[PDB]
Amino acid sequence: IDKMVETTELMTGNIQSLKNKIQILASEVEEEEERVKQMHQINLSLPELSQKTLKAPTLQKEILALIPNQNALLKDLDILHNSSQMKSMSTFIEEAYKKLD
Amino acid sequence: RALKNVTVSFRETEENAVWIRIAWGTQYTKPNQYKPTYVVYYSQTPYAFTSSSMLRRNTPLLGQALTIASKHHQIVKMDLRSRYLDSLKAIVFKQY
Amino acid sequence: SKDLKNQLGHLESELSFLSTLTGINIRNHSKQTEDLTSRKVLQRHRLSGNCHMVTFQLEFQILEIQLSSAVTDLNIIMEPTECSELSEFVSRAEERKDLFMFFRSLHFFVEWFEYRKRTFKHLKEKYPDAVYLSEGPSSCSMGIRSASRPGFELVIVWRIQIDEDGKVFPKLDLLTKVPQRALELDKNRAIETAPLSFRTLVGLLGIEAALESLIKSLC
Amino acid sequence: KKRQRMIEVQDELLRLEPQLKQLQTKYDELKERKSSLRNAAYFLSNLKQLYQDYSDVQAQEPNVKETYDSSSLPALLFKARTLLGAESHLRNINHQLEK
Amino acid sequence: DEFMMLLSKVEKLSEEIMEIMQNLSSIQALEGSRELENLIGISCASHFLKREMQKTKELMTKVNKQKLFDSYEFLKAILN
Amino acid sequence: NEQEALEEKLENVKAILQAYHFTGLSGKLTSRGVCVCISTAFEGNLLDSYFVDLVIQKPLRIHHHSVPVFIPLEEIAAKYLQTNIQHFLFSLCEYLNAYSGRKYQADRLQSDFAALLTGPLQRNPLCNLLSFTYKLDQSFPFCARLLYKDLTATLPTDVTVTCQGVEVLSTSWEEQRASHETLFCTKPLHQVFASFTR
Repeated sequence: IDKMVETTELMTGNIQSLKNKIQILASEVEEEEERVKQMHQINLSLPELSQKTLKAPTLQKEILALIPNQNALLKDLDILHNSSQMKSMSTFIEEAYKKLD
Repeated sequence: RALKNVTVSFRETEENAVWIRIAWGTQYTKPNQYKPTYVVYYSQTPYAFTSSSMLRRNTPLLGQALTIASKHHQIVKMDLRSRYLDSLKAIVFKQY
Repeated sequence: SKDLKNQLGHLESELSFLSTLTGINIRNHSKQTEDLTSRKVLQRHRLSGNCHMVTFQLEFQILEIQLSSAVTDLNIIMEPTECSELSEFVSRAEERKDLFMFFRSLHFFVEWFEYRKRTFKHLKEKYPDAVYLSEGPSSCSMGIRSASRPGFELVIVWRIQIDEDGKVFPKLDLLTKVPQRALELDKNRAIETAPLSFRTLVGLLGIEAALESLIKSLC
Repeated sequence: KKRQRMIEVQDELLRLEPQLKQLQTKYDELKERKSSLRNAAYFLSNLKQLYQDYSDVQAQEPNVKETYDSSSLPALLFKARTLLGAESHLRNINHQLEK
Repeated sequence: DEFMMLLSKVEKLSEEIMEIMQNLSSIQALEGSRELENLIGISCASHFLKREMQKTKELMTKVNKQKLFDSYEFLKAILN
Repeated sequence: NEQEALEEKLENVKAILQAYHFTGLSGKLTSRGVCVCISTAFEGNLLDSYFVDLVIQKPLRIHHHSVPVFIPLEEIAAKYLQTNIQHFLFSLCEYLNAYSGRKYQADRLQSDFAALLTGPLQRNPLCNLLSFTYKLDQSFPFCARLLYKDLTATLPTDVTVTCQGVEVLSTSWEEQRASHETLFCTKPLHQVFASFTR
């Protein structure tokens, strides 16, 4: 009896604390989410089971560190970037698949 | 821990049918072997079977013991009573 | 023949219902059976089929022994697409010689693909001036850039991958084409933790709402 | 009477035991949600400020060149990864449609 | 028909785009490493560009000749 | 003529129905519903297939089924049986496939590789928990416990292997311990067993 009437008597009290705790937190989050509704709209889809945000998304930032002359690579990729030929190619492809949708 | 002692025996059977023989005894007497009870448990299942010959003496004890051993919280008795145990097997699991 | 025609029509309606229930339409089926006893029987089933947007061909030879069954071998052909990971997954399943998980994975991959394409079309329809079709609605990534100021650009890359067991999962990551001019301007420097934060935001409130709020912040 | 007392105390214990778990996980998940949404609000406001500042400065001086560092390199290579595959699929689609 | 002339100019531009691709050895060095090709999605290698850009020509000409351009309700909408 | 064309169409649709049976799942529409047949396989090994009866009327009910009870479906029923039935069927197909694969691995181990096993393996009906002991020939004893708590997959997430009565004396022994740990955590059971035993 004693052990039992000990062990439960705390946990339910803990419950009460947690109860009001979550209640307070709930109120807090309520007003706070109203804040993120100031500019963002109120509103199918299927969320993940917290697996999307686990792998490293910027591993490529390390991979480019392994290439030689990374700054020179940036410079030559920029001097290739300003070429209008590839821009024309891209816009032609865009126009080509524009009618696809 | 129920009162002090009880004659409990286990026997695993096919289709995960653990059969448990329980002979009850009071605080001042050896458990009686002339008034036994039988409980059939299926692993990882929401149902259990009991023969109620003298279980009306202490029903909640067996139920709470079974639910705490099964790691399940709520335990209820549906009003379904029969003698053909195999037909009960078929009807509860819709195995017919 | 009228009763036979009616029965055939009823069976065809049932088959169409099941095809909708699976989302896969098998165009052809050719069956061959041989017996090789010392009772082993080898059955070969050629079939061409298609999912909503994709077409495939496959043949498989299976063995039945007097009371076990196991596929002896299989070959399978896809169509050439950008998603080359689909082809390598097809190859891996071909060594695995597994059919049910393969087909479920293919349907899930097309279901996520259709979702991605529909969301891309919807966002392009919503704002057609700040949304740029880098490779198309059926591509892997999208890019938002300001027409007046081409210095900023934000690309969301979306890739669907297959787990070894056969589980499917999408993945979305950000990257910003940002000049260091704007980085020098404001010293807050919150772009460093942008990917993880955006992933958490998407997990909190989905993809479509996240992109809508993002483009709202670009007003 | 002590045996009955056993019955009610054990019943109360087994009833209250699960009650802790859902409340604990709800508290944890709501706290995590609050922290995440506060962080996300901070980042969205900060990025909106960055966008506004850059737009103002670009309106001040748009003709100046905009250099970029390795942080923006891999995605740009994405538009440099042109191997006609998409255009080949487009040609196949056109060939299918021409019938 | 401006498609003819845009095709002509991109075909003339093919030579110089191949040149500006062969300008550097770093883009050739990142080849063979799948660690970037699985991230970009397919691969980064354009060496048979001659074949593909000369093959699209007959197909585009053929094109210009032929001028090719809940659960209950969802289930009930099928049995009808 | 017309009869020949009708027969050709009938045999074509029958072949298509057989192909549909050979992949994914099966369904045979009846008067009161569909006795949907779910097919199970793993590693190119055909496994036992189950079926469940349906009622097409609005109060969706399962008046008959063959799936074993220890597979949880009533919770999944309250989840997605009324809404998004397609996801319901896909999820139950995944779960039955995982259970069938686990059972196939277990009984394949029991039948074939019992040669080096020193004791019976304790298995649950759902086979989420596995506990066994094995001797490999020098000779080393081990006792392994696998937790298949991720029900949708056929591979365990947490495995623990240890031995009682022998004190650690060879680093190589711990090396095979870790190797077996990785083998269970990554690759199927009988596959790695045949891999190292051979």
